[PDB]
Amino acid sequence: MRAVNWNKKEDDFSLMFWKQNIAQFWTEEEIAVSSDKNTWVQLSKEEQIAYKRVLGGLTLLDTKQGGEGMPLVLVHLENLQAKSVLAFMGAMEEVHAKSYSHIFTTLATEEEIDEIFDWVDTHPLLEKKAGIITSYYRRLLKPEVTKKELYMAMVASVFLESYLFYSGFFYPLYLAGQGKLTASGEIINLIIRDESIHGVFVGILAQQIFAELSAEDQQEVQKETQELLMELYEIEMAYTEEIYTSIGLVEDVNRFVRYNANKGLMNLGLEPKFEEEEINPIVLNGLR
Amino acid sequence: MRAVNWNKKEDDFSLMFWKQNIAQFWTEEEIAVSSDKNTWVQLSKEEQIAYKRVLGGLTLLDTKQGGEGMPLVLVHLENLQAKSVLAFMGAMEEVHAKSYSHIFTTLATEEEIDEIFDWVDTHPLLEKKAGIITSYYRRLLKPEVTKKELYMAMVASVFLESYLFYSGFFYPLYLAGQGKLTASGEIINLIIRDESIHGVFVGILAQQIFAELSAEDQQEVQKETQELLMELYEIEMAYTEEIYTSIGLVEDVNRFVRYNANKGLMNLGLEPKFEEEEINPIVLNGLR
Ligand SMILES: [Mn+2]
Ligand SMILES: [Mn+2]
Ligand SMILES: [Mn+2]
Ligand SMILES: [Mn+2]
Repeated sequence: MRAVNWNKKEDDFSLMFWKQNIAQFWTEEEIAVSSDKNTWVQLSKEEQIAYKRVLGGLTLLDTKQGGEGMPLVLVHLENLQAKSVLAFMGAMEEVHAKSYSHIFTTLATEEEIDEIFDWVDTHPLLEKKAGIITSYYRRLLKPEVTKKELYMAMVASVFLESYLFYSGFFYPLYLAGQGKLTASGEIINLIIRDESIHGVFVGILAQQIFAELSAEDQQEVQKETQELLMELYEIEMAYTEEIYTSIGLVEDVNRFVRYNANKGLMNLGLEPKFEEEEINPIVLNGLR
Repeated sequence: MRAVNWNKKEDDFSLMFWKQNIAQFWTEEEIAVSSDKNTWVQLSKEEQIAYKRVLGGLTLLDTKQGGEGMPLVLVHLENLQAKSVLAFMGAMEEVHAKSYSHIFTTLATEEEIDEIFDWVDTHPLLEKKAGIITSYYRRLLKPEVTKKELYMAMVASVFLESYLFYSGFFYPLYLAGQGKLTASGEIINLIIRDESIHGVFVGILAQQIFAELSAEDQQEVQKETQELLMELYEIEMAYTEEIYTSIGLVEDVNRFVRYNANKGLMNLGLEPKFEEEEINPIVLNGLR
């Protein structure tokens, strides 16, 4: 049985991603968020509700990526160096999820927080979205998987990392780009710095597997990938309508969703599917 | 679908273990090992071979714990806070495995390193030991597992964390207790600090699951646990004879193995099975 041997490279990229994920290591204790209270209380009721709801959705996605997506993809990898990288990435999803609780503790009462997490658990669109992604992961709960199954789990992972988070990341970035909730915005920026490299790395692994598939299997997973992209898009457009209509930001968020969907596709080596548009300028300042 | 909510405790210990595992975070870049070369050359060929072989064995066990044990146990936990802790522990197993490679790079040529990893992969006792442990993990590759199956995977994990490593940890500690390879000894001590809390934590989870089982299932897994302990003990005694006869340390290592087997049992809430003996005094000096 093989032990991981970093003296003999299994690929040309796992070491650099290992080092970069460690270099980016952080935990929530590093960013105090209490100073956000001064701008939090200046938001309207509708703005506060949107913020809490999107954070709840982000927590759900990170919960599933750390507890299902990364573990079940990594257990089926043959490349032990890449497995190492995915194990660290999965731990960082748990760090991310805990950081959202850290933000909640400053912005809400214990009762309000438990109300948000009940809203998340019972939400039909979040349940549908997370069920679509995790179905690909749970297909891997068997000893022998096909490369089509592993590839599509990696596609689902890239779409979560590079695309599904961004209807939620929009609002902390949009507020931070205006000087509102800037400490929470700093945390979200650390999270995005991690998810960006997560999506790139899993997309590399996916492209490697894709190249080993037969032409027939390649055609099949290309179809599944484009169908999954649009299945998720329909759900995302319903979600943005629900979250952002009250605060007048639906079309801005939809533009941002499409921009990031194109990035997810590019991480998989695929052509963009949505017309190119420039990021919202305030969001861009919030990333600055 | 539920998101992890740290504002509502799911148990009375996962937060403290989360905080402790983060507090203990380290990576190999923090300990330069090159200064060990001066004492490395003072060792004999036989001593160097034993050191490289036991490090190879440790690397194999960490490879399997990070790549199979922690992921497959955590995927089947219902407690999302405990799941978070296990994901971080799994990542640290990959840090540990990489740190052994860092030591190898100082102590051996590239050809010598690849020879050690081939010796690991073909070794019959390491194959048998790792196969026994990972068989329990691989039973979890299905959509739903029984509590008996989960419990026995946790037992296997505690036996790996608290017992199987120690026939290997012995020799770095013994040499460090004599002032030899002290930088590598510092690394091994960081690893041990982590494995100690890994074994305690998984042992708590195991005791919880055990208490949930029917009486018939309890009787079954009690017997299987004691059988497993002694199946592994027989293999460990063969392994220590093989590794340590050349350098005259077999009975010392066997005493240390029994001491740590008792610790694994205690981490599972079980009575010790081996006679009490005090830790070898040289090893004890290597631990401080
Ligand atoms: Mn994340
Ligand atoms: Mn991620
Ligand atoms: Mn370890
Ligand atoms: Mn461990």
